[PDB]
Amino acid sequence: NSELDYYEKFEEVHGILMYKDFVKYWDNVEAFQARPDDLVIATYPKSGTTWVSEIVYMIYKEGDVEKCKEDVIFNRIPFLECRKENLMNGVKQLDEMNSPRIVKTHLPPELLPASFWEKDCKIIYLCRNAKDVAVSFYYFFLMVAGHPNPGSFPEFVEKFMQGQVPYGSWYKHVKSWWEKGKSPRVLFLFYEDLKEDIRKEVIKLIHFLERKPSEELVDRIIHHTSFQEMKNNPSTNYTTLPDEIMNQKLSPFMRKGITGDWKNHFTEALNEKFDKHYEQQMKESTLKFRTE
Ligand SMILES: Nc1ncnc2c1ncn2[C@@H]1O[C@H](COP(=O)(O)O)[C@@H](OP(=O)(O)O)[C@H]1O
Ligand SMILES: CC(C)(c1cc(Br)c(O)c(Br)c1)c1cc(Br)c(O)c(Br)c1
Ligand code: NA
Repeated sequence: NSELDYYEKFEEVHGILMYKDFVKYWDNVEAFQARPDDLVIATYPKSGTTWVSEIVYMIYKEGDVEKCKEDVIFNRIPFLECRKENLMNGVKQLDEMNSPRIVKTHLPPELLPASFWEKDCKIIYLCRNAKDVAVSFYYFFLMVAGHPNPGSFPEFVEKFMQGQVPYGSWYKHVKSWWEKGKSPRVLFLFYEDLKEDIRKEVIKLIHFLERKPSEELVDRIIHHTSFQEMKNNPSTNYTTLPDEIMNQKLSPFMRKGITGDWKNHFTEALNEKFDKHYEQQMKESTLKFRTE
Protein backbone atom coordinates (compact mmCIF):
# COMPACT_ATOMS: atom_id res chain seq x y z
CA ASN A 1 0.00 0.00 0.00
CA SER A 2 2.86 2.36 0.76
CA GLU A 3 4.79 0.79 -2.11
CA LEU A 4 1.59 1.00 -4.13
CA ASP A 5 1.34 4.67 -3.20
CA TYR A 6 4.85 5.34 -4.50
CA TYR A 7 4.07 3.45 -7.71
CA GLU A 8 1.06 5.68 -8.41
CA LYS A 9 2.89 8.94 -7.64
CA PHE A 10 6.37 8.49 -9.11
CA GLU A 11 7.94 7.16 -12.31
CA GLU A 12 11.56 6.87 -13.39
CA VAL A 13 13.11 8.99 -16.10
CA HIS A 14 16.72 8.31 -17.16
CA GLY A 15 16.95 6.05 -14.09
CA ILE A 16 15.87 8.86 -11.77
CA LEU A 17 12.62 8.70 -9.78
CA MET A 18 10.38 11.63 -10.65
CA TYR A 19 6.92 13.15 -10.15
CA LYS A 20 4.74 11.34 -12.67
CA ASP A 21 3.18 14.57 -13.95
CA PHE A 22 6.64 15.79 -15.04
CA VAL A 23 7.58 12.60 -16.88
CA LYS A 24 4.52 12.57 -19.16
CA TYR A 25 5.96 15.55 -21.05
CA TRP A 26 9.69 14.98 -20.54
CA ASP A 27 10.43 15.44 -24.24
CA ASN A 28 9.67 19.15 -23.67
CA VAL A 29 12.39 19.28 -21.02
CA GLU A 30 14.81 17.17 -23.09
CA ALA A 31 14.56 19.48 -26.10
CA PHE A 32 14.51 22.73 -24.11
CA GLN A 33 16.35 25.59 -25.83
CA ALA A 34 18.68 27.57 -23.59
CA ARG A 35 20.04 31.03 -24.34
CA PRO A 36 23.70 31.87 -23.59
CA ASP A 37 22.76 34.34 -20.87
CA ASP A 38 20.42 31.95 -19.01
CA LEU A 39 21.34 31.37 -15.39
CA VAL A 40 20.57 27.97 -13.87
CA ILE A 41 19.92 27.53 -10.17
CA ALA A 42 20.17 23.81 -9.45
CA THR A 43 19.53 22.09 -6.14
CA TYR A 44 18.44 18.86 -4.61
CA PRO A 45 14.91 19.54 -3.31
CA LYS A 46 14.64 21.41 0.02
CA SER A 47 18.24 22.59 0.04
CA GLY A 48 17.42 26.31 0.07
CA THR A 49 16.41 26.83 -3.57
CA THR A 50 13.97 29.59 -2.72
CA TRP A 51 16.59 31.35 -0.62
CA VAL A 52 19.34 31.55 -3.24
CA SER A 53 16.78 32.30 -5.99
CA GLU A 54 15.63 35.46 -4.24
CA ILE A 55 19.23 36.54 -3.59
CA VAL A 56 19.97 36.06 -7.28
CA TYR A 57 16.83 37.91 -8.33
CA MET A 58 17.82 40.87 -6.15
CA ILE A 59 21.30 40.90 -7.71
CA TYR A 60 19.68 41.06 -11.17
CA LYS A 61 17.39 43.86 -10.13
CA GLU A 62 20.25 45.78 -8.41
CA GLY A 63 18.47 45.37 -5.05
CA ASP A 64 15.13 46.83 -6.15
CA VAL A 65 12.72 45.15 -3.73
CA GLU A 66 9.59 46.43 -5.51
CA LYS A 67 10.80 44.77 -8.72
CA CYS A 68 11.19 41.52 -6.77
CA LYS A 69 7.64 41.72 -5.44
CA GLU A 70 5.96 42.40 -8.80
CA ASP A 71 5.05 38.72 -9.16
CA VAL A 72 5.38 35.48 -7.17
CA ILE A 73 8.77 33.76 -7.23
CA PHE A 74 7.59 30.69 -9.15
CA ASN A 75 6.56 33.04 -11.94
CA ARG A 76 9.68 35.22 -11.72
CA ILE A 77 11.92 32.15 -11.77
CA PRO A 78 10.25 29.29 -13.63
CA PHE A 79 10.71 25.70 -12.44
CA LEU A 80 12.20 24.12 -15.60
CA GLU A 81 10.96 20.53 -15.54
CA CYS A 82 7.71 21.22 -13.67
CA ARG A 83 4.49 20.38 -15.50
CA LYS A 84 0.85 19.86 -14.51
CA GLU A 85 -0.80 19.10 -17.85
CA ASN A 86 -1.90 22.63 -18.79
CA LEU A 87 -2.21 24.14 -15.30
CA MET A 88 1.53 24.76 -14.86
CA ASN A 89 4.28 24.56 -17.49
CA GLY A 90 7.86 25.56 -16.71
CA VAL A 91 9.13 25.17 -20.27
CA LYS A 92 6.30 27.36 -21.62
CA GLN A 93 7.01 29.95 -18.93
CA LEU A 94 10.67 30.08 -19.95
CA ASP A 95 9.99 30.11 -23.71
CA GLU A 96 7.86 33.26 -23.39
CA MET A 97 10.13 34.89 -20.87
CA ASN A 98 12.22 37.89 -21.89
CA SER A 99 15.89 37.39 -21.18
CA PRO A 100 17.91 37.36 -19.03
CA ARG A 101 16.24 34.21 -17.74
CA ILE A 102 16.80 32.62 -14.34
CA VAL A 103 15.93 28.92 -14.38
CA LYS A 104 15.13 26.76 -11.35
CA THR A 105 15.77 23.01 -11.55
CA HIS A 106 16.31 20.03 -9.29
CA LEU A 107 17.92 17.88 -11.99
CA PRO A 108 21.13 15.92 -11.55
CA PRO A 109 23.75 17.14 -14.05
CA GLU A 110 23.24 14.14 -16.33
CA LEU A 111 19.59 15.11 -16.79
CA LEU A 112 20.05 18.85 -17.32
CA PRO A 113 18.94 19.66 -20.89
CA ALA A 114 21.92 19.50 -23.28
CA SER A 115 21.36 23.04 -24.54
CA PHE A 116 22.43 24.50 -21.18
CA TRP A 117 25.81 22.73 -21.47
CA GLU A 118 26.14 23.50 -25.19
CA LYS A 119 25.67 27.21 -24.62
CA ASP A 120 27.89 27.08 -21.52
CA CYS A 121 25.31 28.76 -19.27
CA LYS A 122 26.41 29.74 -15.77
CA ILE A 123 25.01 27.44 -13.10
CA ILE A 124 24.75 28.03 -9.38
CA TYR A 125 24.41 24.81 -7.38
CA LEU A 126 23.33 24.85 -3.75
CA CYS A 127 23.48 21.88 -1.43
CA ARG A 128 22.58 21.26 2.19
CA ASN A 129 23.53 18.49 4.63
CA ALA A 130 21.56 15.33 3.94
CA LYS A 131 19.96 14.98 7.36
CA ASP A 132 18.43 18.47 7.29
CA VAL A 133 17.35 17.90 3.71
CA ALA A 134 15.63 14.69 4.80
CA VAL A 135 13.71 16.46 7.57
CA SER A 136 12.61 19.26 5.24
CA PHE A 137 11.64 16.85 2.42
CA TYR A 138 9.62 14.80 4.92
CA TYR A 139 7.40 17.76 5.85
CA PHE A 140 7.20 18.64 2.16
CA PHE A 141 5.72 15.19 1.42
CA LEU A 142 3.16 15.83 4.15
CA MET A 143 2.17 19.35 3.10
CA VAL A 144 2.11 18.99 -0.69
CA ALA A 145 -0.27 17.10 -2.99
CA GLY A 146 1.27 14.62 -5.42
CA HIS A 147 3.20 12.79 -2.71
CA PRO A 148 2.47 9.40 -1.16
CA ASN A 149 2.03 9.17 2.60
CA PRO A 150 5.68 9.21 3.76
CA GLY A 151 4.82 7.06 6.77
CA SER A 152 6.94 7.56 9.88
CA PHE A 153 10.14 9.59 9.78
CA PRO A 154 12.32 6.48 10.10
CA GLU A 155 10.39 4.91 7.21
CA PHE A 156 10.90 8.03 5.10
CA VAL A 157 14.62 8.16 5.91
CA GLU A 158 15.00 4.58 4.69
CA LYS A 159 13.50 5.64 1.32
CA PHE A 160 15.82 8.68 1.35
CA MET A 161 18.92 6.56 1.92
CA GLN A 162 17.95 4.34 -1.03
CA GLY A 163 17.21 7.35 -3.22
CA GLN A 164 13.59 6.27 -3.62
CA VAL A 165 12.22 9.82 -3.57
CA PRO A 166 11.70 12.44 -6.32
CA TYR A 167 15.04 13.33 -7.98
CA GLY A 168 16.67 10.16 -6.72
CA SER A 169 19.79 9.78 -4.59
CA TRP A 170 20.87 12.91 -2.74
CA TYR A 171 24.29 11.25 -2.49
CA LYS A 172 24.69 10.93 -6.25
CA HIS A 173 23.13 14.35 -6.87
CA VAL A 174 25.61 16.26 -4.73
CA LYS A 175 28.60 14.16 -5.78
CA SER A 176 27.87 14.65 -9.47
CA TRP A 177 27.34 18.39 -9.13
CA TRP A 178 30.53 18.63 -7.06
CA GLU A 179 32.49 17.34 -10.05
CA LYS A 180 30.80 19.90 -12.33
CA GLY A 181 31.49 22.55 -9.70
CA LYS A 182 35.15 22.42 -10.65
CA SER A 183 34.22 24.16 -13.90
CA PRO A 184 34.50 27.97 -13.70
CA ARG A 185 30.94 28.22 -15.08
CA VAL A 186 29.49 26.36 -12.08
CA LEU A 187 29.40 27.97 -8.62
CA PHE A 188 29.03 25.38 -5.84
CA LEU A 189 27.47 26.67 -2.60
CA PHE A 190 26.42 25.27 0.81
CA TYR A 191 23.25 26.14 2.70
CA GLU A 192 25.28 26.02 5.91
CA ASP A 193 27.65 28.70 4.55
CA LEU A 194 24.74 30.98 3.71
CA LYS A 195 23.61 30.55 7.40
CA GLU A 196 27.11 31.04 8.85
CA ASP A 197 28.16 34.11 6.86
CA ILE A 198 25.49 35.45 4.53
CA ARG A 199 27.54 38.53 3.59
CA LYS A 200 30.49 36.44 2.33
CA GLU A 201 28.24 34.31 0.11
CA VAL A 202 26.22 37.23 -1.24
CA ILE A 203 29.45 39.01 -2.26
CA LYS A 204 30.69 35.75 -3.77
CA LEU A 205 27.43 35.58 -5.73
CA ILE A 206 27.68 39.18 -6.95
CA HIS A 207 31.20 38.60 -8.30
CA PHE A 208 30.16 35.33 -9.98
CA LEU A 209 27.36 37.19 -11.74
CA GLU A 210 29.72 40.01 -12.79
CA ARG A 211 27.91 42.82 -10.94
CA LYS A 212 29.33 45.43 -8.54
CA PRO A 213 29.16 44.68 -4.76
CA SER A 214 28.32 47.92 -2.92
CA GLU A 215 27.60 48.02 0.82
CA GLU A 216 24.10 49.35 0.18
CA LEU A 217 23.23 46.63 -2.34
CA VAL A 218 24.69 43.92 -0.14
CA ASP A 219 22.79 45.26 2.90
CA ARG A 220 19.52 45.36 0.95
CA ILE A 221 19.95 41.73 -0.15
CA ILE A 222 20.80 40.52 3.35
CA HIS A 223 17.69 41.80 5.06
CA HIS A 224 15.29 41.18 2.16
CA THR A 225 16.44 37.53 1.96
CA SER A 226 16.55 36.82 5.69
CA PHE A 227 14.27 33.99 6.83
CA GLN A 228 11.90 36.20 8.79
CA GLU A 229 11.39 38.55 5.86
CA MET A 230 10.93 35.82 3.27
CA LYS A 231 8.54 33.90 5.54
CA ASN A 232 6.25 36.94 5.63
CA ASN A 233 6.67 37.86 1.96
CA PRO A 234 3.76 36.43 -0.12
CA SER A 235 5.97 36.66 -3.22
CA THR A 236 8.40 34.14 -1.73
CA ASN A 237 6.46 32.00 0.77
CA TYR A 238 4.11 30.15 -1.60
CA THR A 239 1.02 31.21 0.37
CA THR A 240 -0.69 32.39 -2.85
CA LEU A 241 -0.99 28.68 -3.66
CA PRO A 242 -4.26 27.16 -2.39
CA ASP A 243 -4.29 24.64 0.53
CA GLU A 244 -5.46 21.76 -1.67
CA ILE A 245 -2.15 21.80 -3.50
CA MET A 246 0.11 23.24 -0.80
CA ASN A 247 -1.41 22.95 2.69
CA GLN A 248 0.68 25.28 4.85
CA LYS A 249 -1.65 24.78 7.81
CA LEU A 250 -0.01 21.38 8.28
CA SER A 251 3.47 22.82 7.76
CA PRO A 252 4.60 26.16 6.29
CA PHE A 253 6.98 26.19 3.30
CA MET A 254 9.21 28.58 5.23
CA ARG A 255 9.31 26.07 8.06
CA LYS A 256 12.24 26.68 10.41
CA GLY A 257 15.17 27.80 8.28
CA ILE A 258 17.93 26.52 10.53
CA THR A 259 20.85 24.13 10.33
CA GLY A 260 20.51 21.17 12.67
CA ASP A 261 16.78 20.43 12.86
CA TRP A 262 17.77 16.81 12.22
CA LYS A 263 18.76 16.71 15.89
CA ASN A 264 15.05 17.16 16.59
CA HIS A 265 13.97 14.20 14.42
CA PHE A 266 16.57 11.45 14.14
CA THR A 267 16.64 8.97 17.02
CA GLU A 268 19.99 7.72 18.24
CA ALA A 269 19.50 4.44 16.39
CA LEU A 270 18.38 6.11 13.14
CA ASN A 271 21.31 8.50 13.37
CA GLU A 272 23.69 5.54 13.75
CA LYS A 273 22.19 3.68 10.80
CA PHE A 274 22.18 6.86 8.70
CA ASP A 275 25.78 7.79 9.56
CA LYS A 276 27.19 4.37 8.69
CA HIS A 277 25.38 4.36 5.34
CA TYR A 278 26.41 7.96 4.67
CA GLU A 279 30.10 7.19 5.14
CA GLN A 280 29.91 4.35 2.61
CA GLN A 281 28.16 6.60 0.09
CA MET A 282 30.45 9.57 0.51
CA LYS A 283 33.90 8.14 1.35
CA GLU A 284 35.10 8.41 -2.26
CA SER A 285 34.52 12.16 -2.54
CA THR A 286 36.31 15.29 -1.37
CA LEU A 287 32.97 17.02 -0.81
CA LYS A 288 32.59 17.77 2.91
CA PHE A 289 29.43 18.89 4.72
CA ARG A 290 28.70 20.35 8.13
CA THR A 291 25.73 19.07 10.15
CA GLU A 292 26.17 21.99 12.58
N1 LIG B 1 15.71 33.08 3.64
C1 LIG B 1 15.92 31.76 4.15
N2 LIG B 1 16.86 31.55 5.20
C2 LIG B 1 17.10 30.26 5.74
N3 LIG B 1 16.40 29.12 5.24
C3 LIG B 1 15.44 29.26 4.19
C4 LIG B 1 15.17 30.60 3.61
N4 LIG B 1 14.18 30.42 2.60
C5 LIG B 1 13.84 29.03 2.55
N5 LIG B 1 14.62 28.33 3.51
C6 LIG B 1 14.58 26.93 3.81
O1 LIG B 1 14.89 26.13 2.74
C7 LIG B 1 14.09 25.00 2.79
C8 LIG B 1 13.26 24.95 1.54
O2 LIG B 1 14.10 24.67 0.48
P1 LIG B 1 13.65 24.80 -1.02
O3 LIG B 1 13.43 26.29 -1.35
O4 LIG B 1 14.82 24.23 -1.87
O5 LIG B 1 12.35 24.01 -1.28
C9 LIG B 1 13.24 25.09 4.01
O6 LIG B 1 13.95 24.51 5.04
P2 LIG B 1 13.31 23.93 6.36
O7 LIG B 1 12.11 23.03 5.99
O8 LIG B 1 14.37 23.12 7.14
O9 LIG B 1 12.85 25.16 7.21
C10 LIG B 1 13.19 26.57 4.17
O10 LIG B 1 12.85 26.99 5.43
C1 LIG C 1 6.00 19.07 -7.91
C2 LIG C 1 5.67 19.93 -6.70
C3 LIG C 1 5.23 18.94 -5.62
C4 LIG C 1 6.90 20.70 -6.28
C5 LIG C 1 6.95 22.07 -6.07
C6 LIG C 1 8.17 22.63 -5.71
BR1 LIG C 1 8.36 24.46 -5.21
C7 LIG C 1 9.34 21.87 -5.57
O1 LIG C 1 10.60 22.45 -5.33
C8 LIG C 1 9.24 20.53 -5.84
BR2 LIG C 1 10.71 19.40 -5.51
C9 LIG C 1 8.04 19.97 -6.15
C10 LIG C 1 4.52 20.83 -7.06
C11 LIG C 1 3.68 21.26 -6.04
C12 LIG C 1 2.57 22.07 -6.30
BR3 LIG C 1 1.36 22.67 -4.91
C13 LIG C 1 2.35 22.44 -7.65
O2 LIG C 1 1.30 23.26 -7.94
C14 LIG C 1 3.20 22.01 -8.71
BR4 LIG C 1 2.79 22.55 -10.52
C15 LIG C 1 4.30 21.18 -8.39
NA1 NA D 1 33.31 26.25 -10.09
